[PDB]
Amino acid sequence: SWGYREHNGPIHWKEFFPIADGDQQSPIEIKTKEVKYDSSLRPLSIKYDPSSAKIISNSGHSFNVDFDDTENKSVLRGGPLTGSYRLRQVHLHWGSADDHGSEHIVDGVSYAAELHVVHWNSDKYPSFVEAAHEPDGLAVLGVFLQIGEPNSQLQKITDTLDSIKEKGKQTRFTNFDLLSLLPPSWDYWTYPGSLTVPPLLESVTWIVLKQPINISSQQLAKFRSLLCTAEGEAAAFLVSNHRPPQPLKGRKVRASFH
Ligand SMILES: CCCSc1c(F)c(F)c(S(N)(=O)=O)c(F)c1F
Repeated sequence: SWGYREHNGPIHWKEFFPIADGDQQSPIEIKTKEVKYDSSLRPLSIKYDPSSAKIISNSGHSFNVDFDDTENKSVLRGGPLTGSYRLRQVHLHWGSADDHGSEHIVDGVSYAAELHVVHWNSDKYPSFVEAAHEPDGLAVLGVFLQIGEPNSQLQKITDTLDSIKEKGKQTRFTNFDLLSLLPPSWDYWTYPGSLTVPPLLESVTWIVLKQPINISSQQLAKFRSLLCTAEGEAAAFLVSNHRPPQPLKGRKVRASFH
């Protein structure tokens, strides 16, 4: 099955998910001189209820914090979006060194990690599953992490990691103030793209925040101790789980700021 090791990692994904070589794949190199300022873009309109988070789990490919998406308590609107996108999922990508962990890369700068916040269009689709298959279905907010001061909200997550070391393990996790985790500036770039993991669907409006948030090197390194293997199977660690940048193929990357 797909992963990030030699035999199953990103260069091999196309073997099983041919859309891996499609025309709207993510992540991308963000080249600031090539981005177009677009005054029609709106500020982000962000509403995240800390009681929405319910469960943290090891998928084998990241941790996922799962939110109750029963109704519209936590929604992202504005930015480049038409309509309201409901909070589903948060997860993180990193690498084996603090030097190079993010998925989007900004004029050659890879950050230590990248947080993705996944939302779905409940104004047009009845469920996350239906939305994940359509071009306007998903919106993912990307937030870079750089090494700096320990992050008190991320410490809540690192504290759970011992309990979800094995693939498939979950534990209850709530009261996660996602809104306060975001950087002080919400200026962003946006472009049409895809999920960065299989099935790689071209369903995502990406919103990548320019300003990183910090994490300590100690906190970040606790993520690499997750296993990508389930209880009772040869142990292998999830030391790195970022996909390389993909060709832009004529897509417009827009900035909400100049
Ligand atoms: C139909 C499957 C969707 S679950 C999922 C996702 F929706 C993402 F956007 C991402 S991401 N990295 O594109 O934001 C992700 F990693 C996921 F696991």
